[PDB]
Amino acid sequence: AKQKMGRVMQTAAFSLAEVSYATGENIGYQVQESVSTARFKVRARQENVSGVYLSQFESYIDPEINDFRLTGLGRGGQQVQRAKEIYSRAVETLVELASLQT
Amino acid sequence: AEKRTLIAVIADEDTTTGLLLAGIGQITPETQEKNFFVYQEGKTTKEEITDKFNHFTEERDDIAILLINQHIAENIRARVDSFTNAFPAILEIPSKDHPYDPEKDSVLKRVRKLF
Amino acid sequence: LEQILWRVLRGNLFFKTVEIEQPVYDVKTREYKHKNAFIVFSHGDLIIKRIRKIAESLDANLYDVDSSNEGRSQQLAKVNKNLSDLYTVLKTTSTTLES
Amino acid sequence: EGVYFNIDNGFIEGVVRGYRNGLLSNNQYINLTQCDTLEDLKLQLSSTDYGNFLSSVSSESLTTSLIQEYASSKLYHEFNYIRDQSSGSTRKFMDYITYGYMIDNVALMITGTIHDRDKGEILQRCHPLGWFDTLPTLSVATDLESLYETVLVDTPLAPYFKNCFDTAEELDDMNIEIIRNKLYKAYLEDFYNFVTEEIPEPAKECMQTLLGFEADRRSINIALNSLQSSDIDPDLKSDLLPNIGKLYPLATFHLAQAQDFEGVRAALANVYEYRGFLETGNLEDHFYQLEMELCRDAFTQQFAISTVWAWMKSKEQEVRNITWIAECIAQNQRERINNYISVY
Amino acid sequence: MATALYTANDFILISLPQNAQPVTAPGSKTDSWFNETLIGGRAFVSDFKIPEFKIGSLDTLIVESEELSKVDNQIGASIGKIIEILQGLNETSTNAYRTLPINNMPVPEYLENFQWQTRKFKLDKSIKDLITLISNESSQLDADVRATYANYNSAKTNLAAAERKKTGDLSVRSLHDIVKPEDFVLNSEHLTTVLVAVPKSLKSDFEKSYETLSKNVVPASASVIAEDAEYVLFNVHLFKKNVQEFTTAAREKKFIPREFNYSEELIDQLKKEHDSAASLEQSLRVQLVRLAKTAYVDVFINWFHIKALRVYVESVLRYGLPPHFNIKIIAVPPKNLSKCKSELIDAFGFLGGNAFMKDKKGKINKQDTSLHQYASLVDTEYEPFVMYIINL
Repeated sequence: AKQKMGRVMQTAAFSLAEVSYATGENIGYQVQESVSTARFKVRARQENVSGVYLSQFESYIDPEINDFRLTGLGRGGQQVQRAKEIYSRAVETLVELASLQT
Repeated sequence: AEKRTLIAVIADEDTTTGLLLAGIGQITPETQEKNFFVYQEGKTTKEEITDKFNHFTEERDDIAILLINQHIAENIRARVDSFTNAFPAILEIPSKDHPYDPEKDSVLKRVRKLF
Repeated sequence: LEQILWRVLRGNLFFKTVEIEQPVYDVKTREYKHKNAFIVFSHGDLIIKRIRKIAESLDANLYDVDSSNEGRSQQLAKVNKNLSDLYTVLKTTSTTLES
Repeated sequence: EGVYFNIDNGFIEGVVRGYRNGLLSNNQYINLTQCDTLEDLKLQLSSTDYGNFLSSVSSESLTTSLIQEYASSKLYHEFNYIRDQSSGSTRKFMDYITYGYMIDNVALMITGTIHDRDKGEILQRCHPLGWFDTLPTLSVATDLESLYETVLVDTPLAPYFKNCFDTAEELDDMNIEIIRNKLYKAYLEDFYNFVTEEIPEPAKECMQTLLGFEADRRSINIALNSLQSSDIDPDLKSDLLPNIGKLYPLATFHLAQAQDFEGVRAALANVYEYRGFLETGNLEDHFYQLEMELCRDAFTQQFAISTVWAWMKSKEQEVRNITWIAECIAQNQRERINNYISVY
Repeated sequence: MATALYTANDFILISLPQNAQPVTAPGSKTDSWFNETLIGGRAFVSDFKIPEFKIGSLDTLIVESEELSKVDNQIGASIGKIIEILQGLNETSTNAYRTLPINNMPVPEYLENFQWQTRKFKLDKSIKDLITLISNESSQLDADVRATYANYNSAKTNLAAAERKKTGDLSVRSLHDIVKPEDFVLNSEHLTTVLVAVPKSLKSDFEKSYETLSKNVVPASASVIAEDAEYVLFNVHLFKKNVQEFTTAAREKKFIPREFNYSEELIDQLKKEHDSAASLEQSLRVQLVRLAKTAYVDVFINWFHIKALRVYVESVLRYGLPPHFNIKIIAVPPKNLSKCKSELIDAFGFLGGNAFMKDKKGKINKQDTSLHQYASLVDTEYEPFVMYIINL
C-alpha cells in the first residue's frame, strides 16, 4: 500500500496549485481563513482479529457539515468544488493505512 | 472507541490546505489549542515543531493521527522515533515537493527490519 | 526526412526511396493522401530508437522486412492469406442493409 | 470621430499595438503542445515576451505564485506607464479599470475579521495596482461589517460602494462574500455607465461586450457557489448577480428568481448565447476562451481606446494559460492542455 | 569567435580534410590560401594536433558527442559566471589572465602547442574518464567559489547592519562612550534613572513633564547627555514600585524609553564585531581573488580540449579514413566574423555535401522555430562548416 500511496496521493495533491491562479490569488490564505471546523471524523473501531482487538479507523467524512463557510469567488468555483472532493477522498486510504499501522 | 478523533498536521500550509478542506480539526477558541500546525519548509525553526509535536503526542490524548511532512519527519527524526504509540497514530506524509522517500518513514523503517 | 538524415547520421547514409503509385487514404486527415516509403541501412543499433520514434511521431508503419528476396516469398504468402478474402466485407455488408 | 479622434494621441495606440504584438500567438502554442515537462516550459519561457524573468529568478520547478507574480510585474509596469502617459480622460478610465481590482482589495480588507490579515499580505494577494500606499482602516475594529464607513471615507469608492449596511450586513458567513459580490456589481454598473457616456462608440462597444460577458459570468459563478453551499434569497441573489447583464439584463433576473438547477438552466437557455451548463466540466476554462475570443473584437477595431484593456486581459489570460499548462504538467495531465486560449 | 572583449583576438575552428583542394585555387594550401585571402594584421592561423587514445564504438559516438556538447555549454556558462563574479569585485574590471600572460605564457602561446600533456592528471585516459574528472573538478571549484561569494555577501550585509545603527532615533541608539554612569544610579532600588528620548519638536512639552507632574525626579538632572540634532535624551528617575505607571504616562505622551544595562562586554562586542566583519570581508575578498585565478587558469585548458576532441571524432565519423586528418586552430583579430565565414564555407562546403545547392544552414537549439529548428533530432538543417565560440 505504501508505495502506490506515494503516487496516488500526490496525484490529487497538486490539484490545489492550479486553483491559486485560476482564481487569481494565493488561495492558501483564504482557505485557512475559511477553516474553523473539521468534517472528517475517524472511529477507532476494535476488531477482535483472532481474539485480539485491533484499533481500525473509520474513514468517515462529513458532507452535511462544511468548513468555516467561505466558498467560491466567481472565478474558481468548479475547481474548488471538485478539489474538496477528490483530494478529500484521497484521505480514506490514509485512514486505512493508519489502521494497518496500529 | 473514539478517545482521539483529532488529526494533527505539522506540514507546509500548501499541503495543509487540502487537508483542512477535507477537515483535520479546528482552532480551539478557548486557548487557541489548534488541532493542527502551520509551517514553512526550510525557512522556519524546528523548536516550535518539536514543541507542537510534544503537544500532540504526549500533551494531547485526543489526537487521532498526527500527519507530518517527510521533510519535517527527517527534520525532527529524533522526535519522530522518540514517541512511538499506536493510539496517537503517526503517518508521515511524503511532503509536497519531496517525492515519496520510504527512508523518510520511521514506521516504514521499522517495517524494514524484522523481515 | 532526407535532410534530417543528412544531419543525424553525420555525413553517412544509404538512402533508397521510390514514389508510390496509386496514392492512398488516411484517417488523421482523412484524405486520399500521397504517400511514399523508405529503405535505409546503417550501423546504428540503439540509435534506431530515435529513428522509429521520429518516423512514427511524424508518419510511419512498422514493416518487419528481409534484406533479400527469399523471405519475400514468405511475406507474399502471409499477405495473400488475408488478401484472398478481404474484399468480401463490403459486398457482404451491402445486401443486408439494403434489404 | 475617426481621424478627429487622432489630434494628439497618435502614439499611445502605437505603443499599445507594439505591446500587443508581443502576445503569444497560435504558432507559439505549437510549443505548448510540445510542452509536457517543467523543463520545456522553462526553456520556452526563456524565449518569449515572458522570457528570462520567469526563470532567471525562479528555479526549474515553476511554482504558480512566483511565475504569475513575475509575469504580472511587467504588466503592472506597463499599465502604470500607460496611465501616467494617458490623457486626463484616459487617466480616469484607467483609474476605473483599476477600481475593479481595488474593490476586490477593499473586499479583502473588510473580509479580514477572524485573522486580522496584514495589509502587506493582502496587497500581495491582489494586484498592487489596487493599492495606493496604505489604508488606515484596519485601525478601527475589523468586524464583519464595521469598516464600510471607514473605507468609504478613506477610499474614493463612495459611488462603487453600494450600501453594505442595507442587506449585506447580517453578521453572517455570507457577509465576506455578499459584500464582495454587491460591490462588484456596483463597480460593474458604474464602469458600464462610464463607458456608455465616455470612451467613444468603437471603444464603447469594445467595453460593453466584454463587460457584459464578465458580469454574466460572475453572476453564473456566484450563483453556482451559492448553490454549492447554503442557498440565499432571490433578492439577495439579485444583489449579488450583476442586475444589468449588459448583454442580456432579463435572464439574470430569471436566474435570481430561479433557486434550482433547472430554473437557472431555463434562464440560461433563453439567453441565445453560450450555454455554461450541460457541456462544461471546467466552466471557467470555456468562459476564459470565450471572453478572450470576445475581447479580440476590441483589436478588430483599429480606432478605440479599448486596445489597452483587451491587451491587459489577453496578457493576464495568457499567463493563466501558461500556469495552467505548468500545473497540468505537474499533475501529468496532458488532457487539460489545449484549454489555453486560441484566438490570438 | 568572441567570448570576452578587452583587447582580444577572436578564435574559431574548422575541419581540414587533406585529400581535396580549395574550390577556387586548386594549387594552394590553406596556410597560403588564407595568408593570401585575408588582409594583413589579422591573417594568422595556428596549428594543433591531438592523439586518439580511447575510441568508443561507432554507435556510442553520437551520445558521446551529445554529452560532450552538454557539458561544454555547462562549463562555458560556469566560466562565464567565474569572470562575471571576478569583475564584479571591481578590483579588476578588465581582462584578468585573459590578455595578461596565461599561466605566465603569452595568451595565444599556451594553447596552440598545448596538446594535453600531463599537468595534474594522466595525459591519456578514456573519454568518459576525462569527462568525469573535468566535470567533478569544475563542480568542486564552482561550489567553493559560490560558497565563498555567499560568505562575502554575508559579510557585506553584516557591515550594512553595523552601519545601520549609526543612524536613527533613541530607542536602541548606543550610549556607551557618551554615557555617564554617575548620572545613572544603580547601587540600590531607590531612584531608577530611566532613559527617555523624544524628538527635537517637544522641548517645552517635555521640560515641564518632570518638575510639574512627576514624583521625586531628582532635581538638577533631567537633561540631555548627547543630542543628534533630531532626538534628545533625559536621565529621568522614578520609584522602584511605580515604574510602569509613569512609563505608561510617558508613552501616552508618546515618548520612546531606552532600557539598557551598562556593560563593558557590550562595547567589546561592538568593537570586535566591527573589526571581524571588516577584516574577514577584506581577507576573504583577496583569498577569493587567488582562488578564482587558480580555478580559472585550471579550467582554461580543458574548456577547449573538450571541443578539440569533439571535432577530433566528429570529423572521423563524418568523413574519410579512421585514424587522422589535417586539423588546425584559427587565431585571428575580431570584427570580420561573417567576412571570414564566407570564404570559410566557400572553401569546403562544396565537399561537405556533394549533391545539394541550398541556402538554409545552421546549428542551434531553442524553442522559437519548430521547423527549421536545427535540433538534429527535430527539424534539423544542414551545416558542414563547424566553428566554435572561443576567444583570447
